[PDB]
Amino acid sequence: CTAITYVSKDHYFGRNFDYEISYNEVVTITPRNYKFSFREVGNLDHHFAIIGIAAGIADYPLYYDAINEKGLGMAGLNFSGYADYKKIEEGKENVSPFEFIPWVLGQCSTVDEAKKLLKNLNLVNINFSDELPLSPLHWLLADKEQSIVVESTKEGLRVFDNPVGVLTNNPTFDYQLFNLNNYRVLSTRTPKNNFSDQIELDIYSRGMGGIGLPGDLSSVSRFVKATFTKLNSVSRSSEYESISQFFHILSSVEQQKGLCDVGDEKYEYTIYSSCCNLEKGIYYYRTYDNSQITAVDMNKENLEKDSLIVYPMVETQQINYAN
Amino acid sequence: CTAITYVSKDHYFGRNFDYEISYNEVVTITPRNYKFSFREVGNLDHHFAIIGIAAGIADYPLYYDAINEKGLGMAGLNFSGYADYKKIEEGKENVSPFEFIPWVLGQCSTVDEAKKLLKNLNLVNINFSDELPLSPLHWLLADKEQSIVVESTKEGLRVFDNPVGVLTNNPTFDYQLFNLNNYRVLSTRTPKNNFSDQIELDIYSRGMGGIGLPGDLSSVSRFVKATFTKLNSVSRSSEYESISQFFHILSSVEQQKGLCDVGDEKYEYTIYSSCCNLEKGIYYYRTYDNSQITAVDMNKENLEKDSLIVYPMVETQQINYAN
Amino acid sequence: CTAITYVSKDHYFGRNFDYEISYNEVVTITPRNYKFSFREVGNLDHHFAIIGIAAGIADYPLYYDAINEKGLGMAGLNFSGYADYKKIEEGKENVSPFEFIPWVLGQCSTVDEAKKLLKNLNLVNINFSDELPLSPLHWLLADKEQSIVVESTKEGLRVFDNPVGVLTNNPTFDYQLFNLNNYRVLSTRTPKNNFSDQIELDIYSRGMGGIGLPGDLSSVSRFVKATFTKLNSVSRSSEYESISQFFHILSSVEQQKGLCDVGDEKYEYTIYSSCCNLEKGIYYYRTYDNSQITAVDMNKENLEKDSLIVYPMVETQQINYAN
Amino acid sequence: CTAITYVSKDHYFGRNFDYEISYNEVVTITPRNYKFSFREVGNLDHHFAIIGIAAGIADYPLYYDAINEKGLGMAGLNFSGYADYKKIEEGKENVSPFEFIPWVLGQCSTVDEAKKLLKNLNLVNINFSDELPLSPLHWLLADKEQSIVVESTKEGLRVFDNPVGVLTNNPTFDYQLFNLNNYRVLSTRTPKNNFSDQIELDIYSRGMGGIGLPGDLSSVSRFVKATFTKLNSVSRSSEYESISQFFHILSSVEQQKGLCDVGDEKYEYTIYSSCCNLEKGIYYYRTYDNSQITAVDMNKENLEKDSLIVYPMVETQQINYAN
Repeated sequence: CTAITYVSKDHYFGRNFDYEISYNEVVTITPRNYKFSFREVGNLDHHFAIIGIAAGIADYPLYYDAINEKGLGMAGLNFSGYADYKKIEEGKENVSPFEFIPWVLGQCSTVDEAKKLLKNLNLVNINFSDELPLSPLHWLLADKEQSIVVESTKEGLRVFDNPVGVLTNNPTFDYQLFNLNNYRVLSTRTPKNNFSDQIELDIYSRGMGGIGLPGDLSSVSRFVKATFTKLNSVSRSSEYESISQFFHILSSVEQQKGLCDVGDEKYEYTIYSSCCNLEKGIYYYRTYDNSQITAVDMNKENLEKDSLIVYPMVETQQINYAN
Repeated sequence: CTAITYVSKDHYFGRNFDYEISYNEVVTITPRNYKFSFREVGNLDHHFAIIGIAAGIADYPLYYDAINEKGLGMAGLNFSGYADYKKIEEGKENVSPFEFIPWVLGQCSTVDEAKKLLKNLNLVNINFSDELPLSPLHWLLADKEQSIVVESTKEGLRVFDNPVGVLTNNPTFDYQLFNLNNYRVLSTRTPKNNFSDQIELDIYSRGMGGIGLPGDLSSVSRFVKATFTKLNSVSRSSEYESISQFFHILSSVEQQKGLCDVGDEKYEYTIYSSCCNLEKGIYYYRTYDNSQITAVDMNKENLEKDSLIVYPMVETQQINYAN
Repeated sequence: CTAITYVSKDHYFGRNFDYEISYNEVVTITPRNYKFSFREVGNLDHHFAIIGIAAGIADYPLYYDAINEKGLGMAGLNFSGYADYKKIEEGKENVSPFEFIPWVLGQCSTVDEAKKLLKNLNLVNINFSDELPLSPLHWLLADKEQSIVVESTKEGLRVFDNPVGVLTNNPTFDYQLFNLNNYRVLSTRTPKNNFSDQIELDIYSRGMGGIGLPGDLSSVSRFVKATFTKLNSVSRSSEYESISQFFHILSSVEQQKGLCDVGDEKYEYTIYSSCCNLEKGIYYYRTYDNSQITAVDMNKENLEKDSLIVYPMVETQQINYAN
Repeated sequence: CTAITYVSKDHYFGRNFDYEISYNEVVTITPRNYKFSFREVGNLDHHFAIIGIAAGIADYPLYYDAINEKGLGMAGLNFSGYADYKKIEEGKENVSPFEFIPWVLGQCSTVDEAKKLLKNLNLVNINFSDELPLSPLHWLLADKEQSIVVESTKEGLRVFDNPVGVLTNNPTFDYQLFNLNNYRVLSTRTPKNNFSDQIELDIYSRGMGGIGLPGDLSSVSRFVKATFTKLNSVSRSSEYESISQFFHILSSVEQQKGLCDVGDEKYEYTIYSSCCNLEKGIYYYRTYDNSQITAVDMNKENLEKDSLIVYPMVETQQINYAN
């Protein structure tokens, strides 16, 4: 999994969802008056509207990622073997990971508001049902000003400021940030010959400033490549050019089918990529077998409704036959 | 630039066209009776029909890459500082690099036929009575059985069998193949802990078998990454799943705008990606700011015409607004 | 700096001391009745004898590394920006870093004993003198059974089991161990072609299993290279062969003069390398300009003395002129 | 195998000899009137004196490397699968690879003189005996002005100017030089943060400018590391400081025993390292288990003799017991 933020006049938030198999992912808009019931904290009968992509092997919006109508986004990413969820703890806001995106996005308009809410959070090991046990996750949250990372591990709950607006999978975020220090010399420009002033070395290709950038599909390597690609990206400050660049950033760390054999005949691959415009409440996505970008605009729905609005994803290639 | 072949059930051929600017690329179908005139070899008044992307700035089809109606494809890729074109030589077939795609694809139905035609080729330093735009190039050719690489350098003309169906930019192809030896251990599966049997090392991420794969945008790194990605790709044999995988393979080595700063506020980036179905005569492409796949089928045109059939490329983002 | 352990029938402990300036280093044997006075904990009037290399100032043994007569070793290595020393704390054993090697090695015969002593250590920010402020350091300790690492940072005092018997400089030891996970595939044997079963890749050199091993002189890269080299070393279980292999392991991560420019035309380089036999109480060393190994055997001295026994180091190249 | 040149005030030439076993290497001085008999070219009854290390399995001086009394040096390095020796060719100087060092060093005082002699060379496939078939080799030659590389492959005989004064094993020398282009950015100084101006990246270690330098024991990685370590080396002009730096350079690419398992409980490892002073006719060496430098000075022998002067190598550890 890879989640990023990117700004090009509007603030975009989105992710590659990387997994072995596709479980009826759908675009779900949760309107303001869809009541959220929580297992161990108070209910939210009226809250901010949310749009995201959800699993939807249930009626409840089981989001993988989403944004709300105020421009706060949140994404859960795989954190296998590092995630640690806790016993109910008296005096904390005991929230299950499956409730966590609704809990935050329902009531917070900004990352700063989320940080205050996270001060008393305890992420509890309460399954949605015995049918649907918890995934091991960590989270990226982002608004139009900043992003943070939330990690609940055996050591406890940590909330990090994210200076690069990227998250992937394991290990913990402090390690991910640290490892970037090893890549300081990488450049978008022609590297100087520091190797020796006594010999001529030839620039036989463009792009040589990036040599050392890792290209494998592992978590830490994707973190470095996404970060370098994100921070050095350029694009016009127009919607279509901006989201194009965003999906190019996510493409740079997508996982092609066949390359990550997880055993059986199974491969981890990038099932979908999303790009959310935080200002405009638009969720864009592409899927592995549909390269055309599809847009769902939360503001075209009636956000005072009580009922989930669910759209299927376009998963087959939409080709322009030009003749 | 990156060109590849990939077989599912059909045989596909195509490329990333990487450059600093998009300037009037078009899809040009050259019908059978559009006369090809050549400066130093005999004319081809009647020939195989061809479909490709060309530089729209000439009245003649100046192809970057193309396929013919018999399933033979050819692509010219940048080879700056390596390409060497020659004086007219008595007894050779003297063909300019700008004539070379029409020369081959006009009259050859297979790669084996092209090898025979290439036996007395001399690639000559001509554009008639002026000095030289002539781009420094080398070529990938491919049919439904095989691919080869054609390089004219200061050492002479070499035609290589291509065991991996990939080409990029500099250096020479024997070096590109040789360099693959350094990557033999890379795997799609979980790597064994060979480092030491005395310590426990954790598989904290999927994809770790690929560690060592280079992820910078230089020519040799893109050759390695495209090759590893192509050879380990998997897809269903359906047209749509096949071309999807094809464009994924090309995406793995695309150049995102901003990452290769060539000076003057310019960047080398992937202006378009093509995928051609050799069996069906269909040219598919995506452009940097249009993620939707566009298809142009040569067999829908009148191939007995005398005149070029030219389609502009769709270069603005084609979004499916689903609500 | 790099410190290691290595076993080849005897248990060896030692280090490269890497720095831009020598502080007049000597071999110092501290006998059993040289009284150790401590600033904030009880004195050790009678203790285990110790041999090591110390900064040559003739009033207290300021050890860089040392071993005692019971086979326990300890080394201080640079930890700049990471080391944090503390205020005096009531209820702790408040020991200055300059006292720390005498404190441990004076009274502990094993690493397990040192772990018990460290349980209530607080490493306090008390200078030897105003003329010689504390260095930022961390420590490796090793006996004939195991090794540990001791790190006092802004988060607190941590004592790690060291499963590889290696330490270098920054960052913290948990990151150093974790990073080894990225190197699991590295092998001393011929790597298999996992890259693709469809092409032939040639083993054109020996040693190709190690591709990926980093060769720069930075802390993390030396940690990885030293660890791989140490764990995969072989040697006869005879003294001369064993210590030869030891010095080969240290040579693999030594810093050549000219390669680490630290600014004022000063260079960080490996001033000396040591190898101590824990069973025999022998301190062997080589120096940057003296490749011959020199041996100082603590057991040849009178260990009941009151006074430091100091040997100057052999620093000039000792050549065998054979004709 | 690795051979280098290095200049301080004197010009030095030497090599690591890397192989699976040590069997009777000796230092052999060939005096001026030891007759060299050649299989297919004229004899050299009187020639320059030569000192080097040879295989001590024949009466004939089978040199691995050597220098002559005029300051020309030559080394044969393993080139397995690349070396190609030829049939006897009329009108060439047909010289066997076992004769080649004597042939050159016997009659040439400079590299320019060797280039002239090599114009008509044909390296022929004539074994020393059927018991001892030819090794696949290539050669480095060096005088007090320059060095060159000699490679006889299936493509023919090539003589390259060597701008870096380094050679290892496979592949061909043009590739080795080319590959150095990939390392241009490596520096002995602190690298700038070019990765992104928007984030702070910490220089947590010295020596970070070398990151990317390969540290495995394979031929191409050793070439790069040796070249970087040689060109950026510094030392005082004294003989002893000069040869120490030289042996430090060679140490940086030595092969530790255990790390290159070639099967059968055998390892490729650095059996000896040499350093020759070209001006003074002194052959210095160290062996895997003898870290002390040993020196054999050709000018202390009677160079008018007829007979080989042979010194066994010191191969057991020479320790200075200071106590």
